Order: sequence, then C-alpha cells, then structure tokens
Amino acid sequence: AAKNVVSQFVSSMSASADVLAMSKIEIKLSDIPEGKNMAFKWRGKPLFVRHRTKKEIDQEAAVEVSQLRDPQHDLERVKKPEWVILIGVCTHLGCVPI
Amino acid sequence: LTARLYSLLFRRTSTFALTIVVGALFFERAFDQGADAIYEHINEGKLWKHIKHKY
Amino acid sequence: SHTDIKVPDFSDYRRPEVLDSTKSSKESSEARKGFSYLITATTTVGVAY
Amino acid sequence: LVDPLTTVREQCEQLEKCVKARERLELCDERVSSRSQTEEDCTEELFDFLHARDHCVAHKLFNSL
Amino acid sequence: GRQFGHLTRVRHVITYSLSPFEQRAFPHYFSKGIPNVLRRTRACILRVAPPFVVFYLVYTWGTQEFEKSKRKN
Amino acid sequence: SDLELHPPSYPWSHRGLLSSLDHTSIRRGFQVYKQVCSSCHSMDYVAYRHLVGVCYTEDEAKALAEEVEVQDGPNEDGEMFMRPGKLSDYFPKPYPNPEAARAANNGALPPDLSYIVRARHGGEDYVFSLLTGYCEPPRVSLREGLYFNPYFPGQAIGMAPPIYNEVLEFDDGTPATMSQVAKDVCTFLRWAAEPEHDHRKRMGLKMLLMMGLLLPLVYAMKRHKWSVLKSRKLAYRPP
Amino acid sequence: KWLEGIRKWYYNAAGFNKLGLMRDDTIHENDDVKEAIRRLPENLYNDRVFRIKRALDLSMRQQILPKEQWTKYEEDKFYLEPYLKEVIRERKEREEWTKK
Amino acid sequence: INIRKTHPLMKIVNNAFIDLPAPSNISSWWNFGSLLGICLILQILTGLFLAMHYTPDTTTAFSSVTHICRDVNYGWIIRYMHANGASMFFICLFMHVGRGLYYGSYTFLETWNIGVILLFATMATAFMGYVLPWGQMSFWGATVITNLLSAIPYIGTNLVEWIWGGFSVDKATLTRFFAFHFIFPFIIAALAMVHLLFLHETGSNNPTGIPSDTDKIPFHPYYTIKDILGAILLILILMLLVLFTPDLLGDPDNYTPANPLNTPPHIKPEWYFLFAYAILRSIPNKLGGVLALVLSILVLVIMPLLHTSKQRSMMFRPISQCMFWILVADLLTLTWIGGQPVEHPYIIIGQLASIMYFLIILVMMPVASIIENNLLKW
Amino acid sequence: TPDTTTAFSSVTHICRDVNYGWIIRYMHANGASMFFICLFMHVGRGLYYGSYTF
Ligand code: HEC
Ligand code: HEM
Ligand code: HEM
Ligand code: FES
Repeated sequence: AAKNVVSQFVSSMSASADVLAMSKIEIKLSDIPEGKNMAFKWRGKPLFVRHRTKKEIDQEAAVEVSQLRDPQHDLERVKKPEWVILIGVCTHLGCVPI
Repeated sequence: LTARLYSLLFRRTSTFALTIVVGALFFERAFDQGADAIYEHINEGKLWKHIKHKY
Repeated sequence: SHTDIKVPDFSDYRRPEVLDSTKSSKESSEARKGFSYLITATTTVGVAY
Repeated sequence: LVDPLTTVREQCEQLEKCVKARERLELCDERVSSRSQTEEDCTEELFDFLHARDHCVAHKLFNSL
Repeated sequence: GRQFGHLTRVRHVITYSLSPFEQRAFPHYFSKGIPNVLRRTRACILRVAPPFVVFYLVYTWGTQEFEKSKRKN
Repeated sequence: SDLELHPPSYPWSHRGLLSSLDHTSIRRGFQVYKQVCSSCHSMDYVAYRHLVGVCYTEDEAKALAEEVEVQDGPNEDGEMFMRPGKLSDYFPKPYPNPEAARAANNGALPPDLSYIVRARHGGEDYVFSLLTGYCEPPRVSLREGLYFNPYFPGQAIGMAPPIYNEVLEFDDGTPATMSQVAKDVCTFLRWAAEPEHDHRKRMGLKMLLMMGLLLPLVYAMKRHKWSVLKSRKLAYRPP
Repeated sequence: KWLEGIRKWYYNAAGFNKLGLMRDDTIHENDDVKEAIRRLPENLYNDRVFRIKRALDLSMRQQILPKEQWTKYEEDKFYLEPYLKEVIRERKEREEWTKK
Repeated sequence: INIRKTHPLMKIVNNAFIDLPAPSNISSWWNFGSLLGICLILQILTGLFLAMHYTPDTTTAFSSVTHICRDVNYGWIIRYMHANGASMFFICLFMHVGRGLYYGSYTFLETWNIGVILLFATMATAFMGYVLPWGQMSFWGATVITNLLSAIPYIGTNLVEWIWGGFSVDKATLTRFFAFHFIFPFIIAALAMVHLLFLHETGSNNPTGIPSDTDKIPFHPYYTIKDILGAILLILILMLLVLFTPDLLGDPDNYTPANPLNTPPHIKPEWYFLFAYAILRSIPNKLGGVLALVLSILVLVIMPLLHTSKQRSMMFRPISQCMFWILVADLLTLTWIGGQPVEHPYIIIGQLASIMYFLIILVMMPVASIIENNLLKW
Repeated sequence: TPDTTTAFSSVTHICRDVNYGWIIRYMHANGASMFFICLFMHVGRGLYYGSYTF
C-alpha cells in the first residue's frame, strides 16, 4: 500500500494530459533571405531554419571532422546543403545560441 | 535638571511608561515637522506643491 | 590574610562627581541614575516610534 | 532653431584627447581607403572618439540646459 | 553546557567589580581607543592584506588584458 | 564587433542622494510621450490615476482620458463598443499582438517603455545617448533597412530618430530642441520606472535622522551594561 | 641551528606569549587531553586556571599585557607533555590489545 | 519558588535566552547567529505579505508583481525588503560560516553537519524564490539549473522531465517553485532549532579556542542588548540598501518579461551564487562541473575530518591564518570571475582559481597544520 | 493558481487532467471532514472523562 501511494504521488508530479497534447506542424522556408536564421516555437523550444552561403558549406567541408568530439560531416547534418533545419537549443544545458 | 527628572519620571514604572508614550507622540509631531522641512528645503523648486500653487 | 585583602583603586574609571572620598553617594545619586535612565528612555522612545 | 547640443558638441572637441581621436579616425579612413575592399572597418577609432567627446560633453553641458 | 554550578573548580580567586552607575560610560575613549586600534591594525594587516593586494593586482591585470585583447581591432 | 560603449555620467536633477524629480519635467515628458512615442511603443502598466497627483491636477487627467476612447465590454448585446474611459484605463496599446508589432516594422518588436530605465545596463543616460547619438558608419553598410547608432549592442537599431528639432512646440515657451525633449523623456521614463522616487527619498531622510538619533544611544546602553565586565579585576590567592 | 631561530621567532609572533600564557595553556581538549588535565598536581592546576581566566579577561577587553610580564621563551616551563604522553601510550596499548 | 524555573515553557526560555552560560569573550563575529535569526523571521513576514499579493501563473506573475510595486500601498518597500533581505541573509550566512571555520568551531560534529544541511536548504530556497518573479533571468536560470540536474546519467533526464512539470518551463514549474519556496523556510526554522539544540548541548566557543568553563556569563542582559545593537546595525544597512540604491545589487536584466526566445548575452545569477556558477563554467565537462560543485559543499562537510592540529583556533597559528586569508581572497576572486563573461584571461584564471581553492582546502590546511605540530615540539 | 478568473478552472484542471489529482483533492476535502470528526471525538473525551482538570 505504501509503494502504491508513493507511485501515485510521483505520477501526480510527473506531467499532465494536456501537456502531452503536443505534436507535428508544418513550417515554411520561403521568407528567409541569404545567410539568416528564423525561429519557430515548437514543444516549448525554438526551431531554427537558416539559409546559408555555399562558401560556408565549402569552408565547413574544409574543416576536419576527427577533432570534433561528435564526428559528423555537414552532409550528415542536412539534406539540402545550405538550408539547415535545427532544434535551436544548445545541448549542454538549454540555451539558444547567438 | 536631572534630579527632578529622576525624582518624577523614573522611580515608578507606570510613570516611565506614561512618559515614553507622551515623548513618542511629541517626537512624532516635531520629527515629522523637521523631516518635511528638510526634505522640502533641499528640493525647493521642483516639487508638486509649488506647481499646484501655479494653478 | 583576609585583612591583607585591599580592593584596588578605580580612580581612572569613576564618574567625576564621586572622585573624592569625602563627598557622599546619597547626595548625588539621582543625577547619575537619571542620566543613565535618560539614555534608556531616549532609546525606548526611538524604538517605539 | 538654435540648438544647444550641437553648440556644445562643436565647442567641446577643442581638447587634446578629442583632437588625437579625430586624427585616429582620419588615419583609419586613410587606412581603409588605402587597403580598399577589406574586412577591417574602423571600429575602435570611432568608438574612442565618441567615448572622449561624449565624456567632455557629460562634464560641462547641463549648466546651459 | 549545563546550567551554573557544576562546571569547573577554582581556588582562591578574587574578582572585584564596580557598579555601572558608579563609573563612567566611555573610559578614555579617545586617548586609549586610538592606540588600541592602531596596535590591533598593525598586528593584522601583514596577515590580512597581502592576499588582497594580490586580488587588486589580479583585477587590474585582468581588466588590462581584456582591454588588450579588444583594443587592437 | 561587440565593442560596447558605456554611456557617460550625466548630472541629472535626481542624481544626488536626496534630490527629487522635477514634476514639471515629468509633465513635459508625458506630453512628449503622448504626441511622439506612443505610436510604436507600449507602456502597459501606467494608468491615468498615477498621473492625478504627481504632475497634473485631476481635471486635465479626465481631459486626457476623454481625448482617447479605448474599449468596453458588451452592451448586453455582445458588440464591444467604444468607451471614452474615465480614469481607470491603462494607456492604449497601439499594437494588439507582438506579431502585429512585427507586421508593421522590420521585425523589431518595440520594447515596452515601462521598465526600459531599470531593464538596460546603464540607467536613463543610456536612453539619452540612444536618442541622441545618431551618426554615420565609417565603412560598414548593413542592409539599408536599419539605422546606425553606436550605443546599442549589435550597433544597428531599427528605430527612426524620432525627434528632429521642434515636432511638438508644447505649452510654455520652452522651444523643442533635441536637448529639451530628450531630457523630458528621460525624466518621464525614470518616473514611469520608479513611481515612488520622492517618497523613497523622504523615508531615506527620516531614516538618516533615525540613525543619527539611535546609534549613539543604543550603543550607549550597550556600553553602560557592559561597563561591568570591561573593568572587573582579578587576583590569585593561594593558601 | 637556525631552525631554533625560527622557533624563537615563531614563539614570539605566535600570539600566545602576549596574553601571559605558557606553552600548555592553549591545548585543544579531546578525551585524552581532558584526562591529562585531570592528572595534575594542585598548585599547577590552580596556576593554570588562573592564567586561563586572565587570558579570557584580557581578550574580553582586547588589551595585551605590558612588556615586563610577557612569558619568555627561555623559561618555557612546559609541563603537561609527560602526562599527555602517558595517556597516549596507555591509549595506544589498549587499542593494540583490542586489535590483536 | 519562581515562575521561570518551574514552568515548562519558561524552562526552555531559561535555558535559551536568560541563564544560558555564554562565554565572556565572544567578539562581534558571534552576533551573526541572532542576525540570521532576525533576517529569517523578517524574510518570513515580508514574504508572507508578498504572498498575500501574488498570483502564481506564467501569464500574470510579472503583472501581479508590477501591481504590487505600483498599486498596493508600500508593496515596493516590502518587496525590496524581501530581496535585499535575501542578500543580507547570505552576507550574514557566509560570515557565520567564516567564523565557524576560522575559529576552529568545526571540531563540533553534529552541529556542523546540521549547519551544512541548513546551507543546502537556504541555497535551494533562495534559488526557487529567484525563479518566482518570472523574468528573463529567472526563466533561463530555472532552465539551466534543471538541465544541470539532468547532467547525471541513468537518473537525470527522467528526474528533470519529472520536476519540469512538462517538457519545458511551463505553468507547472512556476507553481511548483512557488509552493516549495513558500514551504522550505519553515523547515529551515525547524532545522535551525535542531542546530541550536545541539549547540546548547555542547557549549559555545570563544576567540582563543581555550575552553571557557571558568568564565561563563549569563546571556541576559549582556548579549541580549549586544544582539539588539547588532540588529539595529543590520536593519540600518538593509534599509539604506532598500531606500537609496535598491538596484546596486539586483540584476538589471530581470525586469524584462519572460520571452523564451531571446537568451540575453550576460546571463548570471544573483550575486550570491556566482562562485557556484564559476566552478561550473571553468571546467569543460558536464558531469565534472556538477560533481565539482557538489564536491565543493561536500568539502565543507569534509572539513572536521582534517583537524590534525593541536590548538583549536587559528588565532595562534599565523601560517594557517595567512593561508585562510588566501582562501578568502580566492573565494572573492571566484565570485568576481563568475560575475563576468567568458574569454581567454577569464578562462585561465577561473580554472586557476578553482584549482587553488581545492588545493588550499584539501592540501594546504594539513601541511600548515603539520608544520605547526612539528614546530612547537609536539 | 489563485486568480478569480481561472481559480475554478484551475481546480477543474486538477480534477480532470492531472494524474490522480482527483484522488488528492477528494482526499484533502474528506480528510478535513474526518479531521473535524476526530476533533469533536477528542473534545468529547476530554470533557466527559474529566481531563479538564488540566
Ligand atoms: C516607430 C517608428 C517608433 C517610434 C515613433 C519610436 N520608436 Fe523606439 N523603437 C522602435 C523600434 C522598431 C524599436 C526596436 C529596435 C530594436 O532593434 O530593438 C525601438 C526601440 C526603442 C528602444 C530600445 C532600444 C534598445 O536599447 O534596445 C527604446 C528605449 C526606444 N525605442 C525609445 C523610444 C522613444 C523614447 C521614442 C519616442 C521619442 C521612440 N522610441 C519612438 C520604433 C519606434
Ligand atoms: C540557516 C542558517 C543558519 C542559522 C539561522 C544558524 C543559526 C545559528 C545560531 C543561532 C547559532 C548560535 C549563535 C552563534 O553561535 O553564532 C549558530 C551557531 C553555529 N552555527 Fe549556525 N546557523 C546557520 C547556518 C550554519 C551553517 C551553514 C553552519 C556551517 C556548517 C553553521 C555552523 C554553526 C556553528 C559552528 C555554530 C557554533 C558557533 C559557536 O559556538 O561559536 N551554521 N548558528
Ligand atoms: C516562507 C517565507 C517566504 C515567503 C512567504 C516568500 C515569499 C516570496 C514571494 C511571494 C516572492 C515573490 C515576490 C518577489 O519576487 O519579489 C519571493 C521572492 C523571493 N524570495 Fe522569498 N519568500 C520566503 C522566504 C525567502 C527566503 C528565506 C529567501 C532567502 C533568503 C527568499 C528569497 C527570495 C528572493 C531572492 C526572491 C526574488 C525577489 C525578486 O527578484 O524580486 N525568500 N518570496
Ligand atoms: S554552453 Fe552550457 S548551455 Fe550552451
């Protein structure tokens, strides 16, 4: 009885039902000019869509990958090489990068 | 000067309580007079009472 | 031994009214007590206000 | 209209620090005109001139105003 | 730690205490207080301050090196 | 760039440790805010009852509130008509939505002027130098959609310089330079930031007279009751 | 050797010859030191509590003794150390008897 | 015989405030017990009035606080009393800890451990209260410290989506922190009573470290008027701080409303938590940073286990005295470095200040202690 | 959330949407009623068995 009361109180502090009512969206990329980022709210976090320069792609292909603590090529990060689509939050502790 | 003050207001206790109440009220009156006097003496000019007197 | 016990001299510390051995204490107590009680009364008035 | 602020700003840049800052901005102008089409574009000189000029403005303005 | 009475054991010790209404409030507060504060200051600044002048040097040197890093541009 | 510039130290009339604001200057700054700055920004938490006893009288407060009709509830029909608004209204928001605020400017949400004095590093001197120091870039062209003003992190504001030499010419003589309008709007923003600067300085003065009174005397009582232990003496008798 | 010069300068600048204390008036008291204090002759024990009461008095007034009554390093009558050594030896002997 | 020595309440009041034997030597540094008590009851009272005028929801929290500081009579002075009383509360708390560490009062064990638990409780309480005004700094402080709790593997992410009240800082986070900030100081008061109970069991200390069993004086009416004097000094400092420069310590960046999109450049705590944030961002490792912070306050737990000297105080040990003042200047250096941005000289001397902090405590105190034990022939 | 526009809606949100919040709400209310039941039993004991000589 004690562990079931504790389980019910911890589940009372877990979440809600209407907070679990968050799902997909569709986002448009037509408005953004060259080399700039646009943000969109989604699950309480920003949502980056950035248009980039082909020269930024070339420089990012020139920089090495094995020095990075998560080895990942730029073409692994994105489908179309300049229009990059990100969840705009730093994965350390939850900040939006400048 | 001091001997009459001790002979009156400091032998008994109830008289001491009575004089700290009466002194607190007199200090209230004179202290608020002095406080508003100094505060509207160092901000002469730019205060709402004179601007009200314009009207 | 207990007659050999002589209380030291606090002449640096006493109030100036009671410096000499000649002048009594009952004839000048009220000014000292009223001064200290005046300090306590002014403190009490400030705290209460 | 007779502006007081522009009067104070034109009369306060006589001081030596503001003069040296004026020539700093002019030599940076000579630099980016010289090394033309560059990516080093006269920041510190203009900020230092505004620093010195607006501090001497801060010293001696609100008497007039 | 307990109440009075059963703490220690003292043999013959004589304590004199004067009345507070008998003695002055401030006994020579500006002929001994100033040598006492200068003595207690001189016996502590050589153990307190030589870390704080190092902190003052660190503050000034860090300010100067941040201005060094940003004032070339 | 990220070379921030600290705004200078300006000798205000509320700079000292006991000085007060200038209520005539607050009134001029409010006339400025009504006729210039209220077309883009919002100052949500300044109602008209704050203006009754501070600068104006009560009659011109009713006049200024009945100049601008705001909004009201249903007239038992659900139609949301126009009420003149007696005194209890807040100031009329120009834009309903933040998206509506972005939908008439180059992005660039106009910040809300209730707390811009207390919200930015540097006080109202920052607002003075931001309103004042419009100048030109040496070499850096950015997009020609925004303007250049060096007292700004990012060094490119999206606000047009809204002053330009007698756009108001208000009640008394007092011709609208850049200086008069900027001084009045900085004073007014300091008032709208802290509504009780005057009463704060009043209680500060009463408190300094308090700690002139009590601090010799509580310390005198402490010295008196501790004057037994500060003069007790000792002697050691053995058998 | 100069390390004795360090010890003499340290006993000068350590601050417990200022208040009229000797070497063993400042010892921290755990159970062992409480036992070694209880194992004392009567005259040394009374002189000890008298010097301790003068030290607490002089630190209450924050006044430090004149030049002619500071305790000097040449006559350092440290006395509590033999009893404290005996307490430590009997305690360690009891500990070793428990360990084996 | 007497009213006081028979009545069950007045025996407690007698063994606390009247006939408690206190030493006749304690300086002004033994006033901060009563100053923390008076600050704690002042926080409870002024916060209770603020909680009477507050609506905890993410829509209307900032609006309600603005309603307090404009429309309610004297809500501005009660709010400023609460905030700057938190600041003076941590000033007197670090002076209390500095006393108890310098004068060798960490030879007490159970009082010291209940002390450290009180330090944990007051720091968590003041952080939740700093989340409560729902400004930009409060929003990002809640976000970053909750992800710091998510740093630990196998426990973290579930625990942090559990105390998030959702998946980010939603309404439920603001209401949870309102409730825990609004309950935890009563637990702090109960553990303060337990702290004081173990003290009155053992007995107090003095600036010499010699046990003062011969010269106890009663608490009343010497130290009562001494603590009244200390309280008047504290109230004048607190009130001059709230009536002349209320913004001299507070953050400018709080007063914007909570936009979850901006992330301002100069993110920082309120000034009392700078060194906790300076140990964190001066170690380029997530678990290493949060573990080094927890190990800092657990080093304060460790401190009774390294009393290998044979005096008690540091009054008579000048070498350890100089090393303690190096420790004080190093903690103030950590506070200053935490209150700055992050660049190359700041990175280097932040790393060096954290390293020198751990080197001073865990190594330099016993080395100074063993030179003391060698040097006086013991 | 104590706000007179959304206080009743907040209580309804507790009762409907939060996991087991209805059990906690009804436990609080009925525990208050059982609390006063036990309190009047306690006062009845204290009056009837003459414990009011303390
Ligand atoms: C519409 C054209 C505006 C008028 C008229 C005024 N302001 Fe403005 N202001 C406007 C915008 C679009 C912005 C945002 C720019 C940005 O990048 O933030 C602003 C900004 C401000 C600020 C804040 C700037 C900062 O330091 O971040 C302030 C203090 C400000 N504006 C004040 C202000 C005043 C006092 C005005 C009346 C004289 C005024 N603005 C007019 C748009 C417009
Ligand atoms: C919640 C905040 C705290 C309060 C209200 C508090 C309160 C007190 C009080 C009232 C005393 C008795 C008076 C005194 O000796 O100064 C005391 C003593 C003491 N406290 Fe705390 N304390 C707090 C936090 C701490 C902390 C964090 C520590 C460190 C771990 C600590 C360690 C001590 C010690 C060592 C003493 C004994 C000091 C002595 O006898 O000289 N306290 N505390
Ligand atoms: C149980 C007693 C307490 C109550 C009822 C209480 C209540 C409140 C309330 C209602 C607020 C919001 C008002 C505001 O933000 O200004 C608040 C904020 C705050 N509280 Fe408390 N509080 C209590 C104890 C404490 C304690 C013990 C501390 C730490 C010393 C503390 C520190 C703070 C801080 C720092 C803020 C933020 C102030 C600000 O930024 O304006 N509180 N408290
Ligand atoms: S670096 Fe710590 S959160 Fe981005």
